[PDB]
Amino acid sequence: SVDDIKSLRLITAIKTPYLPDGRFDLEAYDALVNMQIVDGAEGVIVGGTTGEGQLMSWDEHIMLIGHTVNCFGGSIKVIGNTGSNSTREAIHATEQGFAVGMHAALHINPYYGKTSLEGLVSHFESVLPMGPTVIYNVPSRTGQDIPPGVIHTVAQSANLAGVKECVGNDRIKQYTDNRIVVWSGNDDQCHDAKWDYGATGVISVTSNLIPGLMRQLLFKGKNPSLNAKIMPLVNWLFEEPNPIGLNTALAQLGVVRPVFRLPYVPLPLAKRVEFVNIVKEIGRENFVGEKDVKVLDDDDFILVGRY
Amino acid sequence: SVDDIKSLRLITAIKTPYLPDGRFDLEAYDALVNMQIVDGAEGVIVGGTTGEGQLMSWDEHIMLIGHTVNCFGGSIKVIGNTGSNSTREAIHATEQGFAVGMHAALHINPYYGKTSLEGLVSHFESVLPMGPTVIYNVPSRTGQDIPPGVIHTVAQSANLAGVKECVGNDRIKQYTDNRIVVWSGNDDQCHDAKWDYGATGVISVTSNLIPGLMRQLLFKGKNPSLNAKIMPLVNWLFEEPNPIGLNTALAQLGVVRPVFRLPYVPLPLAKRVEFVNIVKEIGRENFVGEKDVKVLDDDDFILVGRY
Amino acid sequence: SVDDIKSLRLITAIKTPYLPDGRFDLEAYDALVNMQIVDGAEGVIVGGTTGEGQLMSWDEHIMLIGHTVNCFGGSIKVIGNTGSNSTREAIHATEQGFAVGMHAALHINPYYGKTSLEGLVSHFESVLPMGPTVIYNVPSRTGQDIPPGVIHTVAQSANLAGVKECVGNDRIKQYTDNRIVVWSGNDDQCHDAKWDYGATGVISVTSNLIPGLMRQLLFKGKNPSLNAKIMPLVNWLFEEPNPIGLNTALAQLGVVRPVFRLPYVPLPLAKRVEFVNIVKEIGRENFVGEKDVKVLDDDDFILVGRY
Amino acid sequence: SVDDIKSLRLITAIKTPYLPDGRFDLEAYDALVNMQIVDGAEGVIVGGTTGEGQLMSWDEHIMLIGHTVNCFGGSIKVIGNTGSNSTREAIHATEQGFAVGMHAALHINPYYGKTSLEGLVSHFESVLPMGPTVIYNVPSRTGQDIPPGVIHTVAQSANLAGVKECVGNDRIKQYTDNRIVVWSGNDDQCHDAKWDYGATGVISVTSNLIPGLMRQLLFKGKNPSLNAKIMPLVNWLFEEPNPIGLNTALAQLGVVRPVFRLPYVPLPLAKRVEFVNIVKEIGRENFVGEKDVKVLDDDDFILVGRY
Ligand SMILES: [Br-]
Ligand SMILES: [Br-]
Ligand SMILES: [Br-]
Ligand SMILES: [Br-]
Ligand SMILES: [Br-]
Ligand SMILES: [Br-]
Ligand SMILES: [Br-]
Ligand SMILES: [Br-]
Ligand SMILES: [Cl-]
Ligand SMILES: [Cl-]
Ligand SMILES: [Cl-]
Ligand SMILES: [Cl-]
Ligand SMILES: [Cl-]
Repeated sequence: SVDDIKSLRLITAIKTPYLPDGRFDLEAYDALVNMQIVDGAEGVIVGGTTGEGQLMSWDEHIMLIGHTVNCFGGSIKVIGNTGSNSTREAIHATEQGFAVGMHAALHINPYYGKTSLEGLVSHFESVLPMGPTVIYNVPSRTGQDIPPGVIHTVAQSANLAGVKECVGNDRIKQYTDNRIVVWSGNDDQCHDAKWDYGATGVISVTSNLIPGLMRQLLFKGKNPSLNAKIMPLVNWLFEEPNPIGLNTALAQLGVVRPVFRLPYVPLPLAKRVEFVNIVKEIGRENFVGEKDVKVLDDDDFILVGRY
Repeated sequence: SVDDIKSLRLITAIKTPYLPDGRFDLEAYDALVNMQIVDGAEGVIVGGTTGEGQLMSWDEHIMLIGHTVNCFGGSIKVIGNTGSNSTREAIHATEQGFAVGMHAALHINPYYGKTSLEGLVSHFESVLPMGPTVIYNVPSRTGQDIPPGVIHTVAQSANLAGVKECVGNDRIKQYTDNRIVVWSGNDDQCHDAKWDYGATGVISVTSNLIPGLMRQLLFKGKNPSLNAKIMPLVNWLFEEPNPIGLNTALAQLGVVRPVFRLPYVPLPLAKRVEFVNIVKEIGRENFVGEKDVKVLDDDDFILVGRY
Repeated sequence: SVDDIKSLRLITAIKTPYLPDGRFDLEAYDALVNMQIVDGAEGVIVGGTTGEGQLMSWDEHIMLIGHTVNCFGGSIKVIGNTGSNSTREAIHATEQGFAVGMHAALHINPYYGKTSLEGLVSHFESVLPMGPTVIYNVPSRTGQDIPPGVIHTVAQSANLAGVKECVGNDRIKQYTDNRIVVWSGNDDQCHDAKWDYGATGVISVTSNLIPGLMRQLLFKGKNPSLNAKIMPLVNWLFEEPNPIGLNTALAQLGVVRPVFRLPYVPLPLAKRVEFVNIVKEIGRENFVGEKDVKVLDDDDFILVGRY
Repeated sequence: SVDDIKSLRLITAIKTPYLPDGRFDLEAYDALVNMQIVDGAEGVIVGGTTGEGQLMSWDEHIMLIGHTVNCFGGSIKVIGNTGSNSTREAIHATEQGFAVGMHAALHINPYYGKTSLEGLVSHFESVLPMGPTVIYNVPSRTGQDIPPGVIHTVAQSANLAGVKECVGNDRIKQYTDNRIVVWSGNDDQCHDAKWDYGATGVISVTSNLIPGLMRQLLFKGKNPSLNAKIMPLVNWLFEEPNPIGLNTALAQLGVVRPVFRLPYVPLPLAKRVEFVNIVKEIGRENFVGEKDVKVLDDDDFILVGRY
């Protein structure tokens, strides 16, 4: 149901952990989703940008979606990132994603191979009939800012749940004033988006590391001292493009193996020493996992190009 | 060999024509490549941005690369667009592309799922050893500008042929002053890139339509009036994201079927009328094909989502 | 659990129904699985020989498996047919199959590209660790009778549930006397198999049509007259290779569309007239669906090659 | 043309060699094909049963086809095994194969998921329009003997080059007496097929090892003692299902790496010792490669399940 999605506040763009040979680490993955559920995350994006969907083959991706529904579908909402810059792929991945039982679809606009505003309408209308859909706007990554007019055109579909919006709180307000549910895509803006700009919540990267704190941040009420306290973490996580920092942090925490699928590559030593201090400053207990945080040696990391 | 690639002036990023069901129209494609050859185009990019590589499955792409080499490899240089935002795909497509006898690879930086500068080097160094390589910078599309420092780092490989640069002529000059071969990726800039900024040539969209005229611009010396003559065609070609304009124009010229793979959608009626006038002004004899240019009506066009 | 699969008695090799363009018709499929549940079937093979697994791409197949698990997993055992003549495919299909929550895998011996008995052991040991496994012997189709020595060798794995045996009741006896669970894969034999030869049950084609009668046959005691009654149906079902008859019969009953993926093709008119009389003799009320059975015209059937 | 294929007398079903990680070893492959050309083989089957087409993903397969055409097409006829038990795959693989320039297609009848005789005609008629076709009958592997009637039905197409026939010389004679070109697919029968039953040639496994000797058997009249001389090699090659013996023999000769894709596993030590004697008796100079034949130890062999 659409309204079940519209009412979600904390959705995690869950990271996809790997085995040393590059394959998904499903044991680690399950542990990750369990810690999300425990600390009150209400949804997960499967193979989003943070989940490195762009580096998956489709059978892996659909497997991971079906897996998450199968294991956790009764505790958390499952949102498959089945979007693509290719309409054919979007169509195919969306209908199969829904068939294995995902609750909603995340659809970005075609990136790289940008299309016209007419083309966008055609693209979204190809997948909107399939079920609850969250449209995903991230111009910094795609090359194209989806204008409000396009969002209003396709909002005629009952199946539009809302927008994962990344251009900023000004855009969110443009939408939330006009009866369109929005989740902030930026962790450094999402407190204000929720409390001041009418966002329903966040689709979050940082909730991978501190789900409990991100829950407190969105559920209880305004709280700038909590927002300020997590900000040094948030900044560290985005000095290089996401999910490079997240990947690096989760491995320092022991919850995932220090394995990267290329083109991503871990943060250097100096940055890794820094994270240890950010953890110490915020308190290890707020971070996922139980293991003492490590700095890790350069030689600990495994980069995979062929898998 | 790298020097054979370094000397090419006119490279056409060839359009990929479709059958009504959405499969490749090899009959129309073959005729397109021959018309490139007749008018002195020196190389082709297979499945580039213009060629809609982004919408192809890999079997189809490798097929088209091998087809092009088999039928035309003796008369024209074949450069497979085997780049990707995924290193695994880039590695895999590039070695398979070379195995079927392509002459060079075009490699963009990872788009959408952007990586760090360190990751860029890792990405590029995974494929440079395989053969002659052209690195492709188009930050409008990718969201990441490849810094000259990165280009200079990877230029330690003897397999770097040069750069398809899209940021502008001033960037081109930064490279050409420093021993780096550059092809302009901007038709509205390529005349001046060649004569004022040290560029070796162009990797062209517009040459799909007027290959003879583009050749003249790079081969004969500064010609401000020929350059001014093509400008209205170029401006038309890029009013919407390439290859929408090109796809539309080739259908109007009757050299391809009016079949579009989504998310692309033809230019509207008014622009199509405009194109008939543009052809008139420049002269029909300068455009590919023999058939009278048509406006085409809306319902002539076939939009393919499932293929 | 392995013991759970071992205690299954009535398992249906469910047919895979299609839409006019050759894609899976999930609406029809869901209704077929429900009718199996209502008349007591305890498990289903998904994409078996009868389910035309041979004609699926793996994305489609894992989708179907995950769909069946998601919709029916709590009411019925889902056995994914993840075997292949390629160990790589078998490995990959099986692990993905279990990850989306299938209860067991069906594993044939490599067919067409036959391997040595040693190769057979290597192949089965590649997949047995992954979960509960039914080994499928059908030398009339594979070209290779799996010898009991091989079965006894691989039976060292705690994950071997049993054998889907197609050679005959005397083979079955060899196994059941020696503590190996067996399901007959021959409908014309399965009654004797279960009552006289120790078979735990059947993996059935005919239950697709008359699940209630197949249940009665296997559950309520030795019944020579009931067995004799179904035999005209069973014989008709296998005049041409299965599932040609079943596909035809289900269309005639109106429970699936008259759509065939090639290389399969429907039974001719005279045979379809014959099916109407078999239905009248057994009684329409014993067959899946509510609609009057039809002969159907030759022109009703759609044959799909490209999908 | 079709006639160009019909006059071919010695065709090799070339082995596909692998690198330690399971990928194609194009360097070894190129040496194998070169050796075939040197000793007068006039065509190759690419990815046949002997070439382990059944273990290949389609992209590496079309790659290998396109590679063989690009590198050797001027010197040898390239026949892609694009046949399948799935008509969709057969259609798809065949046209893509011809697109990259293969000279003919090898087409088997659907194995394992066997179809009706009407089904077979449908299946073959989907691919016969694409290019010169060789129909492949080997019921010991398919479970279905293609009857003469089906061949005569499909022979109405001018694109039927002929039949690769494995059932025996008597079958060959029913065809050759009725204007249909045949290649024997049995090395132990091919001498007599040619000289006594009107076969045009062989499509050979054994020519992978001793191409010159096979040439002599087929181009130089009856020679029962040359024929008897090769027979112990042929018997050794087929004691376990082909290509297990050939893969083993080629490793021993050092012209390929001792690498197997599962389910295939090498012949045991005793047979390897036996091969060394077979080589001594026939004479090393007749076999491919210059290196001294080795026994090889169990330890040397690499079995790949995941690639
Ligand atoms: Br590790
Ligand atoms: Br462009
Ligand atoms: Br058309
Ligand atoms: Br009962
Ligand atoms: Br229908
Ligand atoms: Br009735
Ligand atoms: Br080796
Ligand atoms: Br020797
Ligand atoms: Cl953004
Ligand atoms: Cl600049
Ligand atoms: Cl059997
Ligand atoms: Cl027996
Ligand atoms: Cl045979």
